[PDB]
Amino acid sequence: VETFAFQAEIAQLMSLIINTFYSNKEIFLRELISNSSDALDKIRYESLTDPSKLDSGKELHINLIPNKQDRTLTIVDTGIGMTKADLINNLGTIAKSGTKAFMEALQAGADISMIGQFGVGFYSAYLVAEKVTVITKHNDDEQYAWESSAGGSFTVRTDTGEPMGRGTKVILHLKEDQTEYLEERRIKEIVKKHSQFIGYPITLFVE
Ligand SMILES: Nc1nc2c3c(F)cccc3nc(Cc3ccc4c(c3)OCO4)n2n1
Repeated sequence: VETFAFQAEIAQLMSLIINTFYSNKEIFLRELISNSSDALDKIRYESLTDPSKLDSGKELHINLIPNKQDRTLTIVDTGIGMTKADLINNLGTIAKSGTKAFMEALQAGADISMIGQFGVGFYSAYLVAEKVTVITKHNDDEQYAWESSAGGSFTVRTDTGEPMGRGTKVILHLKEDQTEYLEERRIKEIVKKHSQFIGYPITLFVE
């Protein structure tokens, strides 16, 4: 297990998301589905010039998996997936300029729901999750598990769980008072409201 410090700017973003009073938390789901859609567009596009990039799986989809026993909501996609370099360096680089833009917008009168427009919607997971684990596999790299409970650090390890083929699983370890996002009716409401035109099938698993 390797431990890394977030850049100060990303840490500050995560603290803002965790600390600001903001009742409209449900938007986290829209943001992670949008992230999945983006990742799926990428593999779909790349597969047009190189069909063998789909040898790791042809199905392009998003699954939403609630688990009351574990108190987790998992968003799974079969998108392009993330490399170790993404996890350690690249995502952070993109997040830095986005965080700065988002911060300035917020002071100008924007709200937290506009986070996605700045390319840092992933961190909205921390509206509802005390801990986020991300399992991811890109065609050019190994399966990795990224994990953070914020506090300024994240971990990366090689994953030895079930091999996933290709894509990303975002596992939300929900805060004690945010278990509404495990309820079938609540998840369906949120998807219908914010994600109804996503261009990939979204399957909400039942318990
Ligand atoms: N599902 C999914 N696939 C991608 C992704 C991807 F598949 C390729 C490149 C970048 C990506 N960025 C994100 C957003 C993201 C940002 C920061 C993160 C993260 C995911 O996981 C750990 O830190 N996602 N989310």
